[PDB]
Amino acid sequence: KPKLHYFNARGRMESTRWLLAAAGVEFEEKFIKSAEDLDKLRNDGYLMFQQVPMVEIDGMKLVQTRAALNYIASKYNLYGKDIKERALIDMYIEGIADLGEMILLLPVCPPEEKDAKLALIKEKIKNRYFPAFEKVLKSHGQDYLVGNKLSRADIHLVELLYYVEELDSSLISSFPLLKALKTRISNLPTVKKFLQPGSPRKPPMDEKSLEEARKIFRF
Amino acid sequence: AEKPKLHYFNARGRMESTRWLLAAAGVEFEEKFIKSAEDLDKLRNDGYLMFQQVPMVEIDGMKLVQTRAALNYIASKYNLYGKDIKERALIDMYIEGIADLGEMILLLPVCPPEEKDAKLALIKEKIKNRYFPAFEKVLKSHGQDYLVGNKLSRADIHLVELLYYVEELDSSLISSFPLLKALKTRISNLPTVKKFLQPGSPRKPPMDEKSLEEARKIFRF
Ligand SMILES: CCCCCCSC[C@H](NC(=O)CC[C@H]([NH3+])C(=O)O)C(=O)NCC(=O)O
Ligand SMILES: CCCCCCSC[C@H](NC(=O)CC[C@H]([NH3+])C(=O)O)C(=O)NCC(=O)O
Repeated sequence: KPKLHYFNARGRMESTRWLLAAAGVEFEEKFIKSAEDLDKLRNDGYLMFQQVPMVEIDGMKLVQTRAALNYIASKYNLYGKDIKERALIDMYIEGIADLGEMILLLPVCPPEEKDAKLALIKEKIKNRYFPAFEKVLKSHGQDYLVGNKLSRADIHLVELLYYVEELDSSLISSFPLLKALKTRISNLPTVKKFLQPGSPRKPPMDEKSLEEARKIFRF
Repeated sequence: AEKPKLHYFNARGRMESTRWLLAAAGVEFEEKFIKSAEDLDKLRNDGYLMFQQVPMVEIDGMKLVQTRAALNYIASKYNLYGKDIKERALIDMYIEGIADLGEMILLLPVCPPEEKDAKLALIKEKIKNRYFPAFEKVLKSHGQDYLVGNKLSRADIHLVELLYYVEELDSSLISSFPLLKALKTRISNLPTVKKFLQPGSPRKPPMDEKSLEEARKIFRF
């Protein structure tokens, strides 16, 4: 089983949980609880840049979110059929990571900047990101973003649509193709299982979880 | 068919690593320099930019926005992305650390002036204690001239571009890392990289206040 090293929170590990579960791959997590837990990994030389996420997979200790995502994606045939398809995939999911990063760090945003940061995020969802991905689906009329077959791009976009719904459920309302994609992807047997109660899917970060973050990661 | 065409302002910014990679692969490219917010809006109105931003690289009939999307395509196309998926994973792990450090150094100029000195000091601490030792450890683990697969890869190129920027920041930082210095020298001596480092190539200067002001105006920040 791949083994995911992170704390018990979404943070930078959640896109990897979604991808493994989507690919039908059982994984184990080793939850970090304290700074001491983190220091153990560093001391044991598990972490190339002293940071998590780290995924143990196939005798590698893969730190850096994208390094394990790319490797999981190629291994399980979710990175398209050739390097041109991979280029479209990487362009789509990097815009996804961009929006994703804004939402991810919103909890950590200095309190006097939170209002403006939220407003910006909602503005970009509506005017920049959602229109870009609706354009894609409209262009080809197909069920999947790339190559008319399931890829990473679909899973990462659907994960983002959940986080967008938690922010403001109206934001997707003018984007019918994005809504239909969320439904279709959420009904694929693996994703459906991941979305059910009691899965390893993680909740939004609350105040307690955030305080655990500051103690583990020393910030 | 056609040369790749790089769409960016006339500065390092987020395009310089791609400039580095293409010239290392021995690939001739054209640049189209955005000079104004009006230039950028024409790209947008024209439909050239998926998320209304640059870098954009026109290659092999695609208009690739997102730095990593064109870099990954270029690395794979010219056999600078390892020989298999496990090599690509060591490569990606390495270059993402490079990218995290590169980002810190890139955005340095846009820091509030009362934050600048502590940020500079954090950056230099991370170089000495986090990043340089990690890459020195890699070279020493195998003793080979390249980071991955004993064959030139994009990881050597991105790392050595990054060595050049740390040298501009503080030339002593690298001084306790002999294998990194050796790498810089060997990679700089590859025919293609040597030509790129010579006067008059596409290689871009450090960004001055004048260029940052052009950035503020063009990208509206
Ligand atoms: C809601 C915020 C989520 C929790 C904190 C951020 S993730 C933990 C942090 N890890 C990273 O920043 C890794 C970044 C790296 N670019 C990646 O994508 O893996 C860390 O180990 N920090 C310890 C350190 O840098 O020393
Ligand atoms: C210290 C100053 C450094 C200047 C760097 C700005 S790069 C220009 C900026 N582009 C991006 O942020 C693209 C980010 C994307 N993640 C990528 O890697 O390509 C842009 O088009 N912005 C316009 C927009 O987002 O509307």
